[PDB]
Amino acid sequence: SMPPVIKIDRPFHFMIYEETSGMLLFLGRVVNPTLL
Amino acid sequence: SEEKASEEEKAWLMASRQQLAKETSNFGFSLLRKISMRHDGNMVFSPFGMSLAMTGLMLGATGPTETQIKRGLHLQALKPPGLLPSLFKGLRETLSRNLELGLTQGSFAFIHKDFDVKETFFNLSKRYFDTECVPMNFRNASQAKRLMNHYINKETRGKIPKLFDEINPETKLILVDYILFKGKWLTPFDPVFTEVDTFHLDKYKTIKVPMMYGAGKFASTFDKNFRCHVLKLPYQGNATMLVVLMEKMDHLALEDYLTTDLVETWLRNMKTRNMEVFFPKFKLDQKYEMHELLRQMGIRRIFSPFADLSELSATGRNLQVSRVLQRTVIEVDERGTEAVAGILSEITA
Repeated sequence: SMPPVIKIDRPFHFMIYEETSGMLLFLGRVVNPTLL
Repeated sequence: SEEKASEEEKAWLMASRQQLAKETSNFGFSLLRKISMRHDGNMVFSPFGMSLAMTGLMLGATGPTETQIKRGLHLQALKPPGLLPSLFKGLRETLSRNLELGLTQGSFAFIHKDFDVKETFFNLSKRYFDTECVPMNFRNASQAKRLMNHYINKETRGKIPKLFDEINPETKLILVDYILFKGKWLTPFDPVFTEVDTFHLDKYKTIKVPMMYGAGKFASTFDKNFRCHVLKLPYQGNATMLVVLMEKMDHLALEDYLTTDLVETWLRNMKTRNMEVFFPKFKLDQKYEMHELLRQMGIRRIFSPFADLSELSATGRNLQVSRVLQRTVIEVDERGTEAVAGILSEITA
């Protein structure tokens, strides 16, 4: 009776996949989103 | 009959393509591991594009030069010929079938004055990567820089305006591969709900960042071993972003345990539920000299005085790769994601 909440409020890893082939197009870590 | 020989072959192609996807992911995770040893902080790169770049080199090498590249990419053998073209044809098809994907890739060969390339390598590069050849004068370094940066700026649509910084005058050939991904979220975030929020840099420090907000059906799971949430943020065209969030501030560094099996385990344990998601906007721009890193992955001889690139050039002997540079830029947004990677390989005399 209270939906889950996921808050990406700390360093995280990301992966962009093309799901048909299964190819990992991009792979990364974000440790601070306010800068390059 | 006629089906028997082709039906067995389709099973084999299907198997081989799964094997290639798996190997490219693991190649990626190996790199992430190597890269992280020198660079703390934000990082981004393209495993797919990096391995296309290297297979471009590989076809061109022979002997220990070639076989070292196959090992580095995790390119293990397959069953029993001459069916490598069919494997690449199959990959293009799969990456072309869905018109909403928003993925384009391409390839350049920048060539030095009168440095004649072997015919079979030229052909293959067009057949496998649609490589475009452009004559060049690397002796006239400042001029070649401007001309090559124009070509990459065009194709990357303004997002990597200056891939090249310095030009080695002894350069005989440089191969650039690029990949462009324009993903739109399957359900975009409504920018009316983007708010400033607290991000935790570490256990003590924090910073304020724009957080995008969505509420609805999302697929996720919780790995109890690594103590992390994994979340799917789907794109149009059958692509997706996996996000892995550790619950505690590094502790068990995921980098060092990350494999195709771990990811497959997560994808198997996903469940879909109504939930609320806060997710920050970000731009990244990263640049990595792969030379020394690839050397650590066992790809040695391509960079040594004894490099054997005799399938790239008939006569030319004193050839070697001097630099492999990779530049990647990503922008995550309320509308989606836009990611560009450019990868260049300096072949020198």
